[PDB]
Parts: sequence; structure tokens; C-alpha cells
Amino acid sequence: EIKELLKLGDLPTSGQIRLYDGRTGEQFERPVTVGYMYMLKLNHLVDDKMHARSTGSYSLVTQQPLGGKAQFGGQRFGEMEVWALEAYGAAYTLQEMLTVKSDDVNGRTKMYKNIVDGNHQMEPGMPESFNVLLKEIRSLGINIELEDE
Amino acid sequence: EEFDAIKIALASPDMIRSWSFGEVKKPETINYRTFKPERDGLFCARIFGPVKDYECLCGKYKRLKHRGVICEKCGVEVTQTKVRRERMGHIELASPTAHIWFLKSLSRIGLLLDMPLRDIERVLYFESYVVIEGGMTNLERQQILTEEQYLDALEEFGDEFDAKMGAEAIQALLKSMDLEQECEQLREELNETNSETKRKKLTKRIKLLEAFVQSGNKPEWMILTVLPVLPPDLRPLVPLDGGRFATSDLNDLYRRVINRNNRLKRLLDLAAPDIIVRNEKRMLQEAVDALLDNGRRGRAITGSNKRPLKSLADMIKGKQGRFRQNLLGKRVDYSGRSVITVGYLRLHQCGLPKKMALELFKPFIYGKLELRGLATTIKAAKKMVEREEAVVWDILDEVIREHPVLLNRAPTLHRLGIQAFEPVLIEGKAIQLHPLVCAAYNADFDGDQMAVHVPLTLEAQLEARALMMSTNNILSPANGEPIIVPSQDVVLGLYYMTRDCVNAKGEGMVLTGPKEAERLYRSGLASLHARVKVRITEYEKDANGELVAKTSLKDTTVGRAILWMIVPKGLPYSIVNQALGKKAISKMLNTCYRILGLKPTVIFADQIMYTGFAYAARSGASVGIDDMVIPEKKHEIISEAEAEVAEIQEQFQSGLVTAGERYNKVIDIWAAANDRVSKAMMDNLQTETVINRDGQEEKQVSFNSIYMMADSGARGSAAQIRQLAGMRGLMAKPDGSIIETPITANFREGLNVLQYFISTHGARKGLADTALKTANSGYLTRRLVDVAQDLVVTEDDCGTHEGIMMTPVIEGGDVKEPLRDRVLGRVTAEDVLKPGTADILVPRNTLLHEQWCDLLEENSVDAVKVRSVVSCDTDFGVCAHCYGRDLARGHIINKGEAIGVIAAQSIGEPGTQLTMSSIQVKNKGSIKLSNVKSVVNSSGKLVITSRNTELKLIDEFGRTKESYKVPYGAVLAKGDGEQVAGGETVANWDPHTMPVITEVSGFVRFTDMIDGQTITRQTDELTGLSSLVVLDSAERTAGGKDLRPALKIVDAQGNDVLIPGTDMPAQYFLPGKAIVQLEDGVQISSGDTLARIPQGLPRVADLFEARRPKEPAILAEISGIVSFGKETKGKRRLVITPVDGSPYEEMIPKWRQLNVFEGERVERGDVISDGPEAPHDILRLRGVHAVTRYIVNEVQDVYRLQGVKINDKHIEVIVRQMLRKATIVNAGSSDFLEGEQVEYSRVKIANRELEANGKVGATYSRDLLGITKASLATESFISAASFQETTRVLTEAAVAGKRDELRGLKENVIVGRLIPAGTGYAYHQDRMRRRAAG
Amino acid sequence: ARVTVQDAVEKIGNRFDLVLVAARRARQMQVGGKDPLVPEENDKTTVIALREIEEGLINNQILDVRERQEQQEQEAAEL
Amino acid sequence: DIVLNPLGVPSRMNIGQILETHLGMAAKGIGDKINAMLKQQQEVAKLREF
Amino acid sequence: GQNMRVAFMPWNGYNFEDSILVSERVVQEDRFTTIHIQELACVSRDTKL
Repeated sequence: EIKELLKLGDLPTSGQIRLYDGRTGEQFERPVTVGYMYMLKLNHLVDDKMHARSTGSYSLVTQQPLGGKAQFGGQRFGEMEVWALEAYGAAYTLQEMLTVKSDDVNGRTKMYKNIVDGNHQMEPGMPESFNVLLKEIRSLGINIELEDE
Repeated sequence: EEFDAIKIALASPDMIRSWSFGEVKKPETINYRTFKPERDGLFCARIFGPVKDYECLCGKYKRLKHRGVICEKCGVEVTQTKVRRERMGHIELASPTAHIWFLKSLSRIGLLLDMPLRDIERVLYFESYVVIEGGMTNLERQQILTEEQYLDALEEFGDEFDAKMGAEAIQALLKSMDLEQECEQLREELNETNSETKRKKLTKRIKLLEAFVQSGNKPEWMILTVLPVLPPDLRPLVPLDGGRFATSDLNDLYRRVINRNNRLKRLLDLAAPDIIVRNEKRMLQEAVDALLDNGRRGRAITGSNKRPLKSLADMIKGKQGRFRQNLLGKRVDYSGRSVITVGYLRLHQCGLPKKMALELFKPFIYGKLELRGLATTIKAAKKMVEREEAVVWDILDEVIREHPVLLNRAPTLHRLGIQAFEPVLIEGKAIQLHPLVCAAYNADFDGDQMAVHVPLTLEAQLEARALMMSTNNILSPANGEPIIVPSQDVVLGLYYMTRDCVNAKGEGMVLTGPKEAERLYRSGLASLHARVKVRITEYEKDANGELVAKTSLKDTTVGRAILWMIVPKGLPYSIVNQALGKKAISKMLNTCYRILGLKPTVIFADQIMYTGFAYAARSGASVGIDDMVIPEKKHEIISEAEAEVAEIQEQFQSGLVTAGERYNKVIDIWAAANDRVSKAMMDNLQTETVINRDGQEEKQVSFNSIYMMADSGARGSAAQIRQLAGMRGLMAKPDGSIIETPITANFREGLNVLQYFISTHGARKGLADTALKTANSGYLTRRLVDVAQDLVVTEDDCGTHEGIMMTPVIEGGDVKEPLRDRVLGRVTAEDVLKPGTADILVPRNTLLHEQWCDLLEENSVDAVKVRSVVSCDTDFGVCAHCYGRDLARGHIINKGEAIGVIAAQSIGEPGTQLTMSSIQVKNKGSIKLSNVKSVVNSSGKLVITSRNTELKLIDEFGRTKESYKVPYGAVLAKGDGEQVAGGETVANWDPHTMPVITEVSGFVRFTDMIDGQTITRQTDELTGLSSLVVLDSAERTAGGKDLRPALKIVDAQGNDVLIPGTDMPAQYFLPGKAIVQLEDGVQISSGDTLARIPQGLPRVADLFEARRPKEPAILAEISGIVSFGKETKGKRRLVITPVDGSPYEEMIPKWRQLNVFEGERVERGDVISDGPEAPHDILRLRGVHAVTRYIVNEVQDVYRLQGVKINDKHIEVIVRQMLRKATIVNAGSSDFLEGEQVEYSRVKIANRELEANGKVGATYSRDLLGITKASLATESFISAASFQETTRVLTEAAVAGKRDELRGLKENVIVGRLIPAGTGYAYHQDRMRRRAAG
Repeated sequence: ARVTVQDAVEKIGNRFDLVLVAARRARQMQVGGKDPLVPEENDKTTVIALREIEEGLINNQILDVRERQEQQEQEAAEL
Repeated sequence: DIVLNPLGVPSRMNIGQILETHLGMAAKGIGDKINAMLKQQQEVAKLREF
Repeated sequence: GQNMRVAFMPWNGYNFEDSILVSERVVQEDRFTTIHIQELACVSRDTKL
């Protein structure tokens, strides 16, 4: 029936025709199937998924950046990517990704300050997420300390 | 500031009051009219600090005029609000209460007190008394007491004895005990009785007593007397926008516990009846119990929303706890997300949207724009970037340049999921990704997202440029093959243009170079596929690094000549003079890498990418209905198959064939019809092109578009075309069985409703399996990466002894992987020598790169012993030489590289893809029998009388080509060392009948078989040649079952025929199901028989779990004569009688067929019973090399089934990490049989056998644990607590009082320091140098 | 050099040390303000160090002598 | 106005898009002939017959 | 949705892996332009201040 309908419309039976390139303007080696197809515009837009965050809000209990485009949140650096980085051996990238990016209250501020001053120097710090863990374990009834030198 | 270790122990009231800055007494939290916390409440200002920084509650002292004075009006010290996150508080409990962790986790006060948990629970619930002590002999310490007998004791004795109820009773019990007396008593009385059922429990009691003694933990501290409170900000009560409030459940739990504590305090001074005070004390115990762990002891306490309140142990454990959700994995700054689109881009570039770039780098523009002096202040710069003036872009284009940016695609299965690209600014909204890295990312352009991260510091940018750049990542860490292979369009273009046609255009014309070939093709005077003669100048580096040129005239196609302008002056023209499919392109890129280097490789990859895209576009390829040809024999085949379908149905209705045979026949005929259809379709599709050139007709390879994209391997396969055009084979219903009616139709012809419904079963099955089993795959990957944290190369050469043997995989059938690739990249352990004697190629260690592999395969070497990770003698790591060359680079691996993580990632990445009588010689060779007990049968041939013999095929060179298994009591048609060709049935044996063939010849008289007690008289009804029948225990009389019926060999005089050359008597014992063939009086010759005895992803994840198989194969750990003792008491017993050593009695199943008999001799580590082999037994009996080989082979089988290739060194590293614990049999420095890390035993004996001492150290035994047990049993509790069963490991650490040297990668990741890998290794070595010198 | 780091390692002897030495150079190359011995040719601070170790002017053995001569002459000037 | 990869058809096995493409070509061809003969207005009877 | 011409052919790698190559003409005639309605709420409350 498709062949009969194409014959009725003065169209090739095989369903493919020769096209010429728009740039150079010569016929392609082989016939190319061209017809009309019903496309759909899906709800997964690109501007709804576009997002980026340099410095914004921080969570309250754990002092880490929030998540989600709606609240201008940072991307989640999961544990699989931490595994990937430590597989690479990039210890410094990991250190900044764990300390001066999210949970160093006096670390990220001075990293901001010295980046503005054009000095990309690193000043590590103790993550706040570890201090809350220490206080939580200590408040559970079991002593936890740090053996200083 | 800087520290060394983390100390964990129990906390007594002393420093638990020291931490507190006050004591809470009021349940009130915050006022309702104002919102200032009340005095001594849960949010009090004095206890925890001011609500606003540098401001008291009143305001007498503010504005830093006073630094830290305490406002006398209220009592809050003027300071920051950050301190409010660290200030502690305590609650004084009226009655002591029991900690739940040391009560319910298995019991930790039950062991200490020796009393069962049931009695402790009964006492704690105020149900039964316990006698703390008794001055009389009638009562006894630690005796339970009901109320009636308690009153009887009270009226009998009164004050002489002492019993009590409640948690104070447990506290009194813990105070009464003295640890030294138990220490000196239990150890002294342990060695009198070797009762193994109690040896373990008394050993762990001794260990707990030692831990308490030398840990400084007084056991009274286990019972809580004063309870701390968490700082208020960690349990915040913050206002919401709509005037509401939000708080953690910890506020609820604290309010409950302090309300009940105050009520108890009030009740005590009221002299309330004892039942009400007991009820209140029990309520306090339950409230504190719920606070520490809600749903652990009783019913979980729910809030106003009917959901259980989470305790403060619920929020440090599990998936949602601080460890996994906030410490290991962390939200990050300077990051973005966008959809992924295709790139013309270079391999080291990514298309970054300009709109995202200004946001990501915003501080960088601020700083650069201040430096340029364009805006006076930073706020002015913020205004400029908010207006998006031209200057901000003029700053951006040079801010980003030479500043690499990471790209992440979740899930990051392996190390390649994170790569660094040099940004290029694009007008748009989507991330442009280079197509060559899509395969590594496992990303398609169907809506997938991408996470972008920008490194900040110089060290981070340098690391991204040096290690993370996509140019550096060429070969996968799993194995040496490249990972930038062109996927689908490039290969299609190259395959299309490296073709030939018989009479295309300008054929046979001779050209002077590839340049005029390209000009000819562009001008249209010559076709792209035309056999032409082209003068081609290729280069070769036969010289010592110098390139020599040879000019020759070759016949080829125009497209192949055009390719030659891309090859980088180091490769032969023969590499382009073929069809150039996917495999060809991959191998040609690999050769370009191995011969030239890295920069030519990346330039070449980019150039062939560009050419493939351009010529695929120039070609024009489409899929149409006419492209799917249909054989004219399809309907004929279908009708011919239905003919025998109908005939088989009529045979079934006749009744001469049952259901099973009919099923098998119809399945077979349908499969044959399907194969015929597929053959016809392939025949019509592969050479359908019939064309003529100056002749009659000539048939060439088809130019059909679908065949073009199937042959080149761009997309699809020959198996997809079968169901694209021919029938859609057979499918199975969910139960597993296969539907007999096939899908005779295809997708070109469409499907019936029934056929579609049938196919939907399989579609749904596969989709559900894919959606399900990759969760288990991810869990397995996490478990694997947990144990292999600490594997970092530390030395270059540990100087160890011999390593492990290496052999090809010739066993089973044809060779799968030869010795060429199983040893490529290894290091030898001895002076391995060529087949010619005294021809040595290695001085005990060398890198087996390609040249050495070629030299080895040129010789006839088949066994090489290489250095392995498991054999490495390095303490706390491995040495580089015991590992081998890196696979991502090809050179010897350098120190500091974390090998465990890459190993776990590499063997966990393919987890998703792996969701699911006679012997005939095949090739010419030498029939070789290894470990054979040869004997001659009655026909003069060679027969076998052992099970440890294997059939080997030895070629003219000497190396073994084929291996086969021959069972005991088989018949061979050929002798040993026979030069024969393939296609001959050499070995024959009955798969059901198992013979007891006698090795010697002599008279056979029936001895020790008395009828009516052990045997039954049964005669064959057709042949008449029959003898007495021996049955098993369940079928024979128990009267004669005491002695096994033995049929010894005698002579005319009546004496035993001994073994030729040995004085041991030769007699045969008859087990059950043994019917003697020959009669009495007649005899047999050598080799003749006396009696005839008739006979996935979890599949690999269980290997690392060290799961015990359901029916393990029981072996023997010592040689000697095997015998049997006790019979038919639950299960048969076995006796081992070695020549001089001891007796061995163990347990064997009599319902399982054995390998040896009463009169046979077996050796250590031999198979007596059949079944799967347990890895623990393999380690126990044979060496660690054997278990490593077994695990490696069994794992590699699963991957070879799915066609996934992984280097073997990635399995044996994890196996090495499995074998870290040891058990001690001797003594001298430790307990009698305590478990201990093997390296600790090595460093213990490193001086007891050195000059420091003659001999005191104890000998050990290797111990294998499962992957999870190995992960939890680590010297560092921080690594274990962040994995699984956090409560248990924290309780063990608390009681034992352990400390961590912070050696592992995960521990430093949690703390936030440099990981000890790569650069962090160079930092930690300096730290160790500083610490060593003080 | 600029896209690949192949010839740096032979001058260095290791890969994990090249990042350390390059960062150590770029520190006082950027904040110290001292003129790089390799030319500029419109490059960034983190890549001119890579080019310098490509042509291998500096080494860790010689990276610790010019910084002690300067301080010793400083103290000579003070005293 | 849309260019699609031919390689996405066989491995993915969604052949219905090719048949839909052929139907679309046929339907638009019929529409083009109708529109071409309508622009000239030959006869109402001729349009009815076609 | 809408229906328009479609060609099955690899174009310079711009439809490399399920990507779509689209026209400027289809943008000119707004064959896929869509309207989105958003609601924004401003609330005035009586704070104690």
C-alpha cells in the first residue's frame, strides 16, 4: 500500500532520493531516505537543567552547600568520584574538594580573599563535618580525642 | 593543631562533666512571646553561648568594649556564636541507667559479668534481684532471685547477704569484680581442659579482661550516671518563613529524658511507694535507651507524625549518616550541571557555555578585573559582571585559557569517569563533549547530564593538566588496550571508503601519489573505491631511532591512498591496505601508540576522527525498507518445519513418543529451521552484489547499507539482522522453559498480537534484570574498594624469594588466552631458562615487555614463574617489582600510586555487563599421561587405575596444547607417548558404571562374603553369569555390616597376591551398589574388573565473600592409608593411618560417592569426595599460590564468558588483601590461638629469629576471611566505622580503646588531610622523616 | 610542554614529582615576581614552568642554592 | 530540516520509524499534488476525482 | 508534536550518537516555540519589628 501511494504521488517506490550537500553542492554517492516524521518536543528543556554555582547558601547543621537549582545549590561530589580522584593520585584536588569547597568556615573565606588577590594559595583546615561528628560521638557517651604531638 | 592519631575510649563522669559548660535542668527551650532561650534550659545562653555574636542577653556589655566578660545580670559570656557549636552540657541522672550499645550489641556486659543477657534484662526491668555478695554459704554471688525467695532470704538472714534491683545492681556487680583475679585464674585453668567448644569463649574472655586491664577503662563507666547533651546548633530550633518552627528529634528526646529525670528526682524526696519509683526508673532507662538508639531495645518511640524519632546513633550510621552522606561524599562548590551535546573539537578541549563560565570563575574575573584597574572596588566589579559588559567577556576569554576544568558523568564506574578538559567558550547552553571520550564516559547524547568542576589552586590545576587530561588517558587501567577507539560514525566512514568495486571508475589507472588521488576524487574523475596503482613512500625505523624511506608502487584503492596522508610517517602501508573495520582501526591506533609515542597517537586519533566524519557525511548512508532483503526460501523453510511439527504431533497422539522426546524433537527441528533461515539471509545479504566488468558476471561483497554498518562493527551485529529480517528465533516464558511456537515473522513483516505478547515477556524480563542487578553490582564494587584502600606501592624491590607459576589456559578445550598476554607486564622471580639448557634471558627480574614476549614465544617455553602481589614481602604495602608495569602507561609503576582503588574499580566496572564417556583427540600431538598409574588390561591395551591422571597433547615443540580429564577405571585405546593425529576416540569409559579393576592377575575365589549377613543371592534372569550382590548400609543386613565385605585375590594354594615389588597385601573392599560380575572359581587377568558399581554476578561475588558451597569436597590434610571406623551413627566416620604420624578421625558422608577405598592410600590435599571446593580448605591444605590460582581462574571464567578482559593482577591484589589475618599455633609473644594480622606476626618474628633473640617467636597459619569480614577486621576503626555495622565496630573500639595511625586513604579523606597516594605520598614520607627524628 | 608532559619526566625522573616541582616554581614565579628563564610567548604562569622543565633549566639540586646565597648576602648586608 | 543518524535504527531495532517516514513522504506527496492543482483551479470535478 | 522532513544520513558527526541536527528554517517559523507560565508570590507579614 505504501508503494501504491507513493506511485500515486509521483514519488520513487524505493522511498529514497538523491540529495546534494548544501556546503559543496555535489550529489551524495548513495540515495538517502528522506520523508516526514512526527517529532515531539519533550519537557526536558535545557535552560531548566542549566545550572552553575560559585558561592552561595550553606546548610545549617553541617555548613555544606545546599543542593538543587531551585535553591542555587552546588553539585554533589559523591564518594565514587572521590574514589576516582584517589585512583588518579590527585591528592591536592581532593583536599580542596573536601575542605575549601564546602566545610571549612574560615578556609573558604580566605580562599576567596586570596583568589581575589590573585594568589591561588591553599590553606587547609579541619572540616566542620568532622567537628560535628566528634561532638556527636562525644555526646553519645564515648570519649574521642586527637593525639597531638 | 596538627595531630597524629585518633583515640577512642569510654567516658566516665569525670571528663564527661569536664566537657560540659553547665547542667540543664529545665525542659523549656525557648520563650513563646519573645524568642530568647530561658535560664538553664536546652538552649540556655550561659551554658552554650550567646545567640548573637559579641552581645549578651541584656546589653550591659557589647560592642567589644568588653572582650569576654560575663554579664552579671544574666550570666552569658560575650563572645562569638561559633562557640555555640562546641559548648557541651550534661544532665545529672537521679538513678544510674544502662548504656544501650554495651547492652544489646553482641553483649559486652554479659561477657564481662559472665551472666547471660536474659538475666541482665530481667534485672534491668525490675523483675529479679541479684546477689552482689553473700557472707553465708547458702547464697552465691551473681545469683538471680525471684521476689518470693528474696523475701525468704530476707526473713532467714536479712543484712548478712546483699541483693538489689535495677541498673544500680549492675553497677554494683561491676564494682565488685576485680580483673586481676580473673586474669590470673582463667588463664591458669584454661590449659587443663582442651574443650574446643569453650576454648574460644574463654579466650575472648581473657582478651576482654586484658583489654580492660591495659586500656585504663574502669568497667563502672559502662553504666551511665551523668548524660551529656549535644550543642544546640547541632540540634537547631530555627524559625521558618511562615512563622513556623523546625527542630531535630533530638530536642524531643532530650525533653523526654530530662522531664522523666526531674519527675524521678521529685518522686525520691516524696518517699513514694517502691512500685512507682521502680516504674519511673524503668521509664528513665527506656527514655535514655531511645535517645541513644530508638528502635533497638523495645518499641521505637514515634513523634507527632507517627514516624520513629531518629536517635543520635541513627544519624551517624547507615547510608544517611554523617560518614557516608557528609564525610566521604560531600557537596561541592564552584560547580555546575548541564545537558551533554556533541562537538570539530580537539581531544583536549570541551565546549563550556559562556553563560556558565562567568558564574563558575566569578572570583577569578573579580580578581583579574581589579588587577587591570578597571573597577575601583570589588562591588563595582560585581556590578560590571551583573551588567555583562564587553569587558567581562574580554577578561573571560583569557581567564579560562590554560585553566583545565574537570568533567564528571554520574555514575563514575571507573577512573575514567573524571577527566580534565581545556575549556573553550561557546554561545549556547549545553556542554559540548568530544566524541572520542564518549566511550570512556559511557555517555550518549540522549539527554544525559554532566557535572563540571573547576580546580582552584596551582597544585590542583597542575594535577588536572598532568594526570587528569584526556590526552594522558589513552589506555584503560584495567588492561592495555586503548580507550579512544572510534565508535560508530568514524568506523563507518573509514570502512565505506576503504572498499573496492569491480568496475567503479578510473580503475587500473596509475597515480604518482596520494595527493593526486585526492585531487582526482574531488574533481569527480575517479571513484572512491577503485583499484589503482599508487606510488607510496613509507617510513621505517629499523635504524637506532632513525627513519628510513622506501618508495614502492602498490595496487590499492583511492580511499586507502587518501588515508596515507593521515598516517604519521612511522607505519607500513599494509596497515591501511585492507577493509579497515573497527578491530582494524583499534589495532592500527595501538600500533601507532607502541611504535611512535603519545603526541603522534593523539594527533592521529583526532585526524582519523575528522576524516571519518567528513567521508561518512560525503558518502551518504541510509536505512530503508528495501535494504532489509527477505530470502525467498523463508516460507518454504517454515512450511517444511511445520510438516515435521504435524508429524511429531501425530506420533505423540499415537502414543509411541512421550512428552519429553516430542519436546526435544520439536525444539531441535525449530532450531534447525531458524539456522537455515539465518544462513539463507546471510547468503543473500553478504554478496548480493552481482556486477559485470569486461566479462560475463562477477560476485563481490555487498554494498547493502545494513551490511555495511554490520560488517564494520559500527552498530548491531549479524545476530540482530537475523531478527531484523529472518524469524525472531525462540523465546522463553517466565518459568524458564521455552515456548515451542516460534516467532516466524520478523520486524519487516510485523508481528501478530500473540507474537508481540510473547516477546513482551522476554523484553520485560531483560529490562527488570537490568534495572535490578546493577544495584548489586554497585554494592559489590563498594565492598571491593573498601578492602583495597591501603594498597599503595611503597618500595621498588622488596627482594623477595620465588613468586608464582604461570601457565596458559589450554585446559578444557582450545586455548583461550596464551602465555603471551598472561605474563605481559610481569616481573620474573628466577633465572627462567629457554628449552635449550643453560640459556637464561632474565637475571631473576625483568620487565616482560613485547620484545621479551616475542623471544619467549619464539622458544618452546610453557612455564614461567613471575613475581606476584600475594608473594610480596613488603610490610604495609607492596613493592613495584612485585606488581609489574602499569597498564595505563606501560612503564614500571612508580611509587605512591594507589593500586587497590584502581584494581577494585577495574574489576567492578564490568559488573553491569555480566548480568547473565569417550575422549576424542582434535589435533596431531603426543598422547601424554601425567601422574598415571598404568596397567595393562586383558586385551593388551593400556587402562588407568587412578583419578589424579590427566590427558595431555604434546606437539613437536614440547609444549602442551590440549588437556583432558580421565577418571578412575577408564579404558584407553592407545598407549603412552603415541604420535597420532586428531579425530580418534582414544579413551572410553562408562559414565555410569564405575569399575574396581584389579591391577594384578590371579585366581579369584570368593573370600569373606558369607550369604545372609552382608550379601544377597541374586542371579541375572537373562545371561546367567551372576554372583553375589553387595548393597549399601540401608539395603544390607546390619548383622554383617560391622565388617566391610572384602574380596581379596588368592591363588591355587590360597595365598594373597601382593603388589608387584611391594610387601603390602593387595585386597579389595566392596562398598555399596557393588555387584560382582564374574562367578566363583573363574579368575580374571590384569586390568579386569571384579564388580561393577553404577553411578553470573552472584557466581563471582560469592568468591570474594568466600562462601562455603553447599556440598563441599572433603579432602585429607595428611597422607597414609585411609580406613573407616564407626558406621551408621548419624554419618559414617573415616580413619587415616599414615606411615609414622598420627590417628586422624573426621566426619564423612556415606551417601556421597568416594574416590578411595579401605585398602587404598591417599595423600594430603587429594580428592576423596566429589563436589565444589571450598576456598578455606584450599588455603588450609595446599599453599596460598593454589588458592590464588583457583580464585583467579574461577573469576576469569565469568568474564571470559561475557568477553570482558581484565588483567589478572587486579584480582590477586584483592586476594592479597584477603590474606591479612593469621592464627598462631605456638606461643612466645601472644596468646595461644588469638587472631592477629600476618604482617604483625612477621615483624614479631623479625627479631625473635634475628640476633635480638635465639628462638621465642611463635609460628602462625594463614587465614582467609570474606571480603566484608576482612574489611571490618582492620587495625583502624575509622575505616571500618565508615563502611557497615557502625554500632558494633564503635563499641569494640570503645571497649578496646584503639587508636589509628591514620594510614589509610579513607581515614585521611574523612579527616581532610592529604591522601597517602601520589603527591600525598611525597608529603607523608616527609612527615615520617620528621616524626622519626623527633 | 603545553598539551603533553612527556619530555618533562625524563628531566624529572618521576611523574608525581613534576607537579610538585612545577607548583614550587610557579609559587615564586607568580608571587615572587622573578623573571622566568624560559621566554614568555604569551603563556600562563602554570605552563611556563612546564616549558622550563621541558628544556630543563632548573633542578631540585640547584633549586636550593640560589635561595641560600640570597639570604646569606641579605644577612651580610644586615651585619 | 532534520538530519538523523541511520546507525540508530538497526541496533536499536525500532523499524516503525522507517515505515512512518515512508508514509510521511507519501502523504506529503499527495498533499503537494493537491496543493499544486489547487493553485491553478482546474475544476472542482477534477479535484473531486483525484 | 509537529511533522517535518527528516533525512537518515550521518552529517559531519553532528548526529554522532543519537544527536539531532536541526534547521534554522524550523526556528524561523517557530515550529517548536512553546509558552511557559510561571507564578511568583510576594507575601507581606507582620514581623515583631
